[PDB]
Amino acid sequence: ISSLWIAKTGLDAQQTNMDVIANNLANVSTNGFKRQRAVFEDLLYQTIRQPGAQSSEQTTLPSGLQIGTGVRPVATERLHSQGNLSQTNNSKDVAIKGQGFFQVMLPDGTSAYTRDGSFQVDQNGQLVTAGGFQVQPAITIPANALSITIGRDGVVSVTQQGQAAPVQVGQLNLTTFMNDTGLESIGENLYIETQSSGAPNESTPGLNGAGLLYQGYVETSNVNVAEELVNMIQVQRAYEINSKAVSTTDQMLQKLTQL
Amino acid sequence: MISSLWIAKTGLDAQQTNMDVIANNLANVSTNGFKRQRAVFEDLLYQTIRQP
Amino acid sequence: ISSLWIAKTGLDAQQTNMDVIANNLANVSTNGFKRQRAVFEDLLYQTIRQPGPSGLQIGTGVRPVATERLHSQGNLSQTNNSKDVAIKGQGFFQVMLPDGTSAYTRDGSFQVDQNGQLVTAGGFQVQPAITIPANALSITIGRDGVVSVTQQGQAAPVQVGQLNLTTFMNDTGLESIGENLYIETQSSGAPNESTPGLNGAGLLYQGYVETSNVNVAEELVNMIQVQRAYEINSKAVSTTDQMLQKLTQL
Amino acid sequence: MISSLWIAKTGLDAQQTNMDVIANNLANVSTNGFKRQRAVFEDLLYQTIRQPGAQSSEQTTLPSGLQIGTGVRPVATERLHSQGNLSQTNNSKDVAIKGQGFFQVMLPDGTSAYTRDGSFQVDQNGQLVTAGGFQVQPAITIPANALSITIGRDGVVSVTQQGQAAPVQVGQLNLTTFMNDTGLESIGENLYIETQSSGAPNESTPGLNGAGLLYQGYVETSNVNVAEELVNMIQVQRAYEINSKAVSTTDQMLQKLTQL
Amino acid sequence: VMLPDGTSAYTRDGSFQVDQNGQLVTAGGFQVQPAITIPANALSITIGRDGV
Amino acid sequence: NGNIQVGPTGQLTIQGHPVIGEGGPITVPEGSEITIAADGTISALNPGDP
Repeated sequence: ISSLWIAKTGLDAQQTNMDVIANNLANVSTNGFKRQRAVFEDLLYQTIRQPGAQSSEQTTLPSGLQIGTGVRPVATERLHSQGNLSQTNNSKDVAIKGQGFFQVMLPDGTSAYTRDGSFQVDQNGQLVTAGGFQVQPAITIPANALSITIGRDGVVSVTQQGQAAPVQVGQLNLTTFMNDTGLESIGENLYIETQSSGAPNESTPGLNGAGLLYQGYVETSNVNVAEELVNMIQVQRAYEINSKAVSTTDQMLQKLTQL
Repeated sequence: MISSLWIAKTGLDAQQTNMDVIANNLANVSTNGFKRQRAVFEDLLYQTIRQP
Repeated sequence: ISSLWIAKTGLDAQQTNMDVIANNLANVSTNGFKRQRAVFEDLLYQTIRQPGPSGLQIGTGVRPVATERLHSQGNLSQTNNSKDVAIKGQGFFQVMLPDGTSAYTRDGSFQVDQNGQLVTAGGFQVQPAITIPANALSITIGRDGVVSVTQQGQAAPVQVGQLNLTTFMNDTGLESIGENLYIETQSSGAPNESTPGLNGAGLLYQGYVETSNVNVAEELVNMIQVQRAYEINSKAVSTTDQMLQKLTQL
Repeated sequence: MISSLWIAKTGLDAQQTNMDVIANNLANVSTNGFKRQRAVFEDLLYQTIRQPGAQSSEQTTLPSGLQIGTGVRPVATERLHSQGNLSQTNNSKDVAIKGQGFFQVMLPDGTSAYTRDGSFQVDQNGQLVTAGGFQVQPAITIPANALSITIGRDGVVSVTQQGQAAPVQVGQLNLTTFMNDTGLESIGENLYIETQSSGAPNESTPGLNGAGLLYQGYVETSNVNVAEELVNMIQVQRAYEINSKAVSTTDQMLQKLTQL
Repeated sequence: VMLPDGTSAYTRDGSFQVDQNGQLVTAGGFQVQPAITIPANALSITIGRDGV
Repeated sequence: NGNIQVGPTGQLTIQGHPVIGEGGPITVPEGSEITIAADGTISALNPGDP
């Protein structure tokens, strides 16, 4: 019967809503995470009487008979707002303030883009991210380093013992996209470009609408904890209501069959 | 046995590991030549219903 | 004599649907299980010509034509074990049956036999034959198939084997046997083996195990629907029996 | 009769076994040197009505045949052989073991068992025995006039006297290593015995050939994560309820067919 | 759908699979006449609102 | 009468009489499982064979 096939879609929509809520609440402490919200959509409609049909020679129907089919989760989106900064007092932690993504060379040869800035140096001195992947501009740090300085410009400078001025080792460019909401979000806290996302535009920080870089800070996730509790209350109550609808349809059919 | 349950389980495990490293740092606060620890998390795989 | 067999086919179809629903609900915790859905289609139509547009086609029952597995991606559960492996994307581990043939699996839960090889829970050994040595201080499986074991007194870990995985151009056609194993058929394409992360192969996560893609709410709604359909379809048999008895009374 | 009834019965039995494993893990949460265990499931055979890949017609094949399931069964259980947390008891005759290995004890009937619970006493004869009376295989014998007992990281046990300053060596507390620790057969009182799955045990001194060290005065705690156990309890309860509902639905439809 | 006899039969049920060549077929082996070919090593298959 | 039967020597036969196709009556492998296509093709699978 139709009502069962409608309430089933309702239940599935509520389940997906609960899933995205739980995913947002799970990695509340993941640095550089963007909250996700789901947008639903009603399904097709069955038109029994066509609205606007000639009801007589003069009058016409004001609104015909249409019956809904259910709801369908059309999409989900990520809010690219600015999360709060947290201080870690680590010389190699970079927080991006504004817009942009660090470019990373994946082992296969492709390129990914990420926002979580927390870097180390491998045995060869190259600057890599937590996970082994290396930053694309290939910032190399000598073995005789005393400190690492990353100014808001994006230029990485290193000091050596018995020297007057530090020696620049490279520039830490960053890429911005026309539409960062369209980036395909692979695991390991990485995004890759798609057709919906524009072609990457690489630039130095602080120019052409790019963000700035702060050294020693990490960008926290922009997950609003208070909103999740009320969202959970709403999701649970909606699920209970749809369950009651299914129960009513079942009772109706059970009465019908034993006729 | 629903996806939300497993997601919440992973979140609980992550918070437990965070508390573990916090307690470890607090325990040996008076140990000579000791360096603190900080855990870094990443999100797991994403399953795509409609391709972006 | 007329609607009895049509209603019998309907009852049988609903029974088969209930069977697949119950089978899906049974292994809600089996690792790497893929849910199945059955599809039906009506049988041949008989036609009665008009004397001398024509029409008047009287149908008959329905039969189940196929059942398909939704080869989707399941959620990952954490076990902390150092030998459990989970697939990220598409691909099957290749295992060898003791007979000599080859099977393929999604369930990553590996152990080590007395000889140091890598086997699945049941004794079947992974075909590339990873041979973990003794005194293995720790074993790590990365994104690729490289399995590295660290040994005491050794700075650089020694690579002990490569864990390739196979992919098919049609995985829905794989024949299913017990203990989470698949055997290639004619419908399924010839297997192609590749390193993880290349040519459409997935990645390998260490310490995680793939869950099953079973939606309990969908199963409950289908259960209500199939029970009501069966209960209604019994009425056709009841009414046909009553009218046939009334006919034969005179 | 109806296959779905037996399928749901198998599901209920699997959930019952899972709950039994969870309850066993929770019961001995305070047992020293206990390893949590996880059950692994698998599905039974499949009834194939139409053979996949068969010729649907000329120059065409069936994309996927008709196969119906039969149920599930638990295939095996695996113990997570990882390192537990150490807790201090200040007692000088308790040793925890760091890394891999098992202490070897001699069962009274003459066989040998391998344990990991380190908390020993001294019998009336002066031998070092486990909590339960089984004597440790290397046969450590402590003399009478003992002030303090020192068990080093490398497994050499010595005892101090009153007169002479230098402590006297008493024995070596070497430990055994296996190819497959998970394959050991488990019995009561925290004991494991060698099976065919686990390779032949090889003894070694602690700290060599990948064998762990000894910490005197500490006991290894069970590696049970209660937070996981509670969520697993919720999961198994819900799955049991779902399977019971399936049984009820099958009974209802069978009754309706009967009333015909 | 292209029948084995060579004639064309028209259907409404949407449930499609792929055979050993990647050709799009119905559940039963019959091929869709436009003969959409899905290559191997394909990450995802999308069927948009139109017939693309 | 579509109730096809197979004898001990792989002889396809409806009740009493053998079934014929191209040429004489058709014979199949000794104990292979038989699948009937939608156009009359007979697929034979020897048991145990992949």
